[PDB]
Amino acid sequence: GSHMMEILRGSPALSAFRINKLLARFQAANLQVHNIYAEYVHFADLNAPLNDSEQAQLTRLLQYGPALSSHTPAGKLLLVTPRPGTISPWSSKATDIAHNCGLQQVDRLERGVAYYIEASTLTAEQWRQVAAELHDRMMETVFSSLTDAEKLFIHHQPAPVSSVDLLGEGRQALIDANLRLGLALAEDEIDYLQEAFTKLGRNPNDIELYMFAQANSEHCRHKIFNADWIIDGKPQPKSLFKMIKNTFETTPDYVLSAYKDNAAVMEGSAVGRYFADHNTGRYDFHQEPAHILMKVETHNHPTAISPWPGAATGSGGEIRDEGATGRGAKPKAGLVGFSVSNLRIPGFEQPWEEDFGKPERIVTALDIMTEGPLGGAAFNNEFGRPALTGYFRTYEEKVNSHNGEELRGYHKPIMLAGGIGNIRADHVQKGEIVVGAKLIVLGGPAMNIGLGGGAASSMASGQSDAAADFASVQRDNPEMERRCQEVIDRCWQLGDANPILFIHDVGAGGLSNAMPELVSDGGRGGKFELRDILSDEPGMSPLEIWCNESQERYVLAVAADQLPLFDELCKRERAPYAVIGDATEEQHLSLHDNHFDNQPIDLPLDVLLGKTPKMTRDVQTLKAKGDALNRADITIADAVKRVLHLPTVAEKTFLVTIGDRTVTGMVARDQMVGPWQVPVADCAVTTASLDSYYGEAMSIGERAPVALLDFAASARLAVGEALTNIAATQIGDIKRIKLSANWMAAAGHPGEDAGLYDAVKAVGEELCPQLGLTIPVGKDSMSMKTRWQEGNEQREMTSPLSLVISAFARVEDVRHTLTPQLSTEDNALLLIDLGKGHNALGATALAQVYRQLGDKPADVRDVAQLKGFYDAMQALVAARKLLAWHDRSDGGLLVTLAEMAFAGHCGVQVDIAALGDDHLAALFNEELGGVIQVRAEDRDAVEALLAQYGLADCVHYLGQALAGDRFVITANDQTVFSESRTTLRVWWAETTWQMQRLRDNPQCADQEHEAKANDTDPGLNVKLSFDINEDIAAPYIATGARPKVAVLREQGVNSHVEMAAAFHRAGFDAIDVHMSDLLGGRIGLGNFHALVACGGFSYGDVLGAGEGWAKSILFNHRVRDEFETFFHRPQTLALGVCNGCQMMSNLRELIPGSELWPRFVRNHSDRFEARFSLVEVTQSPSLLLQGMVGSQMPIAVSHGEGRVEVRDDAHLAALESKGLVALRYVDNFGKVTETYPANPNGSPNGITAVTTENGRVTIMMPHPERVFRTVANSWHPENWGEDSPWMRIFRNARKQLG
Ligand SMILES: Nc1ncnc2c1ncn2[C@@H]1O[C@H](COP(=O)(O)OP(=O)(O)O)[C@@H](O)[C@H]1O
Ligand SMILES: NC(=O)CC[C@H](N)C(=O)O
Ligand SMILES: [Mg+2]
Ligand SMILES: [Mg+2]
Ligand SMILES: [Mg+2]
Repeated sequence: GSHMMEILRGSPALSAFRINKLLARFQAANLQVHNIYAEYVHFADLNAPLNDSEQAQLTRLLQYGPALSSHTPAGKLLLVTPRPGTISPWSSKATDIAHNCGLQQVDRLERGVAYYIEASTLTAEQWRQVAAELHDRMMETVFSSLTDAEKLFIHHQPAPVSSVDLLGEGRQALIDANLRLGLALAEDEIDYLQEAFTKLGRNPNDIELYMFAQANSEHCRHKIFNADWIIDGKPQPKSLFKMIKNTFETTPDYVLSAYKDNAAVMEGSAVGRYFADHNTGRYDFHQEPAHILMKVETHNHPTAISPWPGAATGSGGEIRDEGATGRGAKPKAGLVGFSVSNLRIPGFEQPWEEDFGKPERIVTALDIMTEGPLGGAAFNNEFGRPALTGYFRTYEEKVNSHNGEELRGYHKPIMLAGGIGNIRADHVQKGEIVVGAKLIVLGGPAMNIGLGGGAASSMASGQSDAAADFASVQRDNPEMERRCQEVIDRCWQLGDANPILFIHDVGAGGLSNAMPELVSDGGRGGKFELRDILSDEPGMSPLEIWCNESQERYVLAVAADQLPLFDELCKRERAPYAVIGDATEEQHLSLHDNHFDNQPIDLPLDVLLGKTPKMTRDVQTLKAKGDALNRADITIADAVKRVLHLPTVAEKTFLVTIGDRTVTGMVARDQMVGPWQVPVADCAVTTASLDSYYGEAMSIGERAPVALLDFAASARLAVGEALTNIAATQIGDIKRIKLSANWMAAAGHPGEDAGLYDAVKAVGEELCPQLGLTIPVGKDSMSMKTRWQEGNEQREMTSPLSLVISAFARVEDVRHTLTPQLSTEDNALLLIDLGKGHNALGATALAQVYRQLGDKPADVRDVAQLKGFYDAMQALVAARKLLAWHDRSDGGLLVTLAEMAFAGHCGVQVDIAALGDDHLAALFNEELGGVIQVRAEDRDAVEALLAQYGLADCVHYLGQALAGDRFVITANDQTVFSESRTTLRVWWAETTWQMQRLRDNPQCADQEHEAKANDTDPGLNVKLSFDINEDIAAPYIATGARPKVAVLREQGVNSHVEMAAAFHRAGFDAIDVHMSDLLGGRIGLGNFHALVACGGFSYGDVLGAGEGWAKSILFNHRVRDEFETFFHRPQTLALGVCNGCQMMSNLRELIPGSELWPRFVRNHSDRFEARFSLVEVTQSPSLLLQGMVGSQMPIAVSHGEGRVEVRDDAHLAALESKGLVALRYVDNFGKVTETYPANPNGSPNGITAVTTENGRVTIMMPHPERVFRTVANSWHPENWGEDSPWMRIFRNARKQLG
């Protein structure tokens, strides 16, 4: 009923560098702005009053963030808020916090930014340009009063169903509805619906038509992939889908599920799966097969409109598909892909770049590469999966391709998200759905988001309208999805008692696709009640309820008798759920509305799900002639410089360190390699469990520009490069490697349809069967083109046919993986040239950087040799004969060699006289293959091994890696190219420099860049004060007496399992203690002598990282007392890591000896930092760091709010003089530092761990529990065994308890 809104003023919102960025942009647009100041403002919509104690609680909940200096407001107020009718994810999370702090009076919290602008003239026109700079027009609105925020909370009554009057108007009623609702129905679909509803004798409701329209969109139905074809006048025998399935028919080996779920599954390894038992709450290893699931998809349309949520929800949706595999499974690691047009970075424009214009209503390529990666990472970080491999291509050029001179590019981008997960053997096959099964929606209360995303993603970009653009603006709440994943995990961890009978993602078409798909897959019908669906928008129509594409939702069926167990599981995780229907024997779909007393849907399923006829595509081959590369302005030296400046080639740190690479404690090989943490790893590798060296690998291959000359060569190169990227990982049989094939095309663009067919046939009927590669999963995105008016003229930007191949494989031993990090021991560099001397230059980075396409591209030259290459590499890996590997891809041999020299921080001396007279072609061709490094004494044996696989004539001794800074390429006695390695490495870094500079704190960006120019940097290096191998806990463990540790987690924590496992190894019984367990009386801290607060994103860090977790404790007097009691005991030990460190810092008042502790706030860079950082252990009372003082070693860092902040210099000095600092960032020279990224977060005096006066409580931002295994350390000394130095923390805890 009646509500009231409270306004609570917040903290200053913008740091000085962001304030200056705005002032410079106003200056640059001739807007005389003299000053700008911004404060956060909070809006609390209340359903009943707060007493003084409750109000002070709310005020305290709304104190967070860096303590920037406050100003009295002056000048003109512009308030930026979410647009009315939308609810921010901030609101969802901040409101949860208020509820878990016992403020049930809060209906909703929302936040805005109040800007105060002091300006000169400014016409009201100039005031609109000011407002335009301060907000995102796709998600936010600008208001002139704080009281205008009342508009965000308006109560709306439910809108009724609308019927479409077929009986009273005939077919015209359907034609009109088609246009009005944007159904995009073909004529034969209108005929089908006309007849269906004629036969039923009643008018269709809007909801029924909309549901049908989204289900029959290209995006949902895959008509092109199921079409018959005629090509150059000849009917073809197979659909594209069937050509793909041919690879499964040929190679079924190791596959457990293909084309039957939203993920493929393959065999894994029998290992210890580590999780907490349902009955005891104790973490234990369960020895069993951990099979491997895989999936890759895209989110291309929405990302062109709103890239952050487009990227974020692309990850989100893919992660739902993984979790919804079989009867429930567990996402493990991600991959990420982007293809965009030229960046045209201001002040850093490159010579191949020309501005060709774009639609007004899509964003730029730069804006996609700025906001998009941050959204994808935001999801992966908050959900808690590491992101370990990826690609990033730029391409935008006017080229003479298959359809003559045209603009080819990515104005509509590729935004790709994928991953692998683990699954139990008895959960791979979907279960049957019993009649009477309860049909549940797990996850977030819905809103009117993304409505018609199925149809909207089935058409070209540009030339839209405002309403369809708003409907392309997605919304992500990763913490909601983590809560759901926890429920799914509890389910599958019940084994034979998993109550999930069937589960599926909620994606395109929303419930309208997902619920009918679910009952249909079980051979049932369903009857549903509209008003049982959770809603955050009471105004929605039945059509909006049923069809919206709100995020973080799953559908599942459970037996009625398992509902009480399901409800327990949900409530413990705080995962919202609703029973919304029942499965029926009758194959009918009914949706009832208790509010309006009527029946929005009443359809037989065969009517609803029936199909118009199959498509037939009758198309013609076009083939580009292609022109020899004009080398007039090309020199080797200039080409080097340009190629290292192509983003596709250039260093990718901007995309890498924004995303967590260590969550789970199972990451063995991330993108960053070696002591200088250079992002060149060719594939990702994870361990299968926390107790095994078996694992999983991921790689990507893609080569779209090649499809501008040769469709089939492009698809063969994508598969070949996926293989050459994975090949130095210990796999064995090539049939263990499984592919996802993701096809992006502008279907209908001249030449592309035939090209697509040819390319699918090239890999599905030919190459993959001949190699023994299965493609058990895949997807397609068939409208990769953008049209707009540029002056008086029509313009179009069409993508090349763009196949992205992801490769997945069970790994036999993760320890044996090679990287590009050159050794300088005596060595030989050998090139494996799978190009057989073809040395093609067409559609290379070289061609692109001189604005050309060239003549003939690379291609798979010899299938047997490609297989022999793989098998030879597997032989060399297993026999431990390789020091290094790096494959050849974008940028050619030149770039492979350069990148190895960068990773090894060394030089090379190579001769290319054997690779042909054309040195430009030898160095810049992008033929398959790469460079191995071997010990000099092994050269002859390695060459004989290669020869056994038929490769002798492709193998060429190049030379050696050498200490120092010289990169030298000779041919006989001539120097072909010679340059400082450091100069080349800096050039190769300039793209990430400029991206980080424009996106992050430019001071940090500059510091990181400039460090790369100092060749004397020794890289990460270790000094140990103790014996890493000495298990000081062993005598305790040998008694069999295992003390408990409370492994504490809140909603949104994601780092608890590996924390449990670290303590386990040290001899503890690790107990899963959720904050709901404490609030419910199921666990009491009095039964524990040790507690650990784990990492993650509790409440999505809304209201300050760790703050909602801590304030939930403080505001419940019972739980508050419990924690105080624990910390005031004389012998108890507690550890807070990352989110747990932040939480415990906010609980100071309960912890003795903590009065000098700092706060932890937004990093100085203004960016999430996923780093492998060097720290030193400093002298303090900390009992957990005993024996380790003076040690220096690297550790996993993964945080956005890790900066120590003190009240004033007095506080810093007091802390330091008390001697409570326990860890500090050091640079690679070993000195305490504040320079970035050696110190990733800007903490004064490098501080990143503190302890209490008694030593019994220690808090730290880095993650020792992610790196307690040597194998999980991105770089480490070669002589280490199983345990890293960090294992000593947990062993210290065990010894301390006695
Ligand atoms: N979009 C991205 N997100 C995350 N990591 C990425 C991304 N693009 C590239 N990377 C990573 O950066 C490194 C270099 O990428 P790239 O040069 O494209 O690989 P390659 O040439 O071996 O195919 C790799 O470790 C790759 O996984
Ligand atoms: N991994 C973590 O615990 C991170 C803590 C918090 N979400 C941050 O980013 O600062
Ligand atoms: Mg590369
Ligand atoms: Mg590579
Ligand atoms: Mg690549």
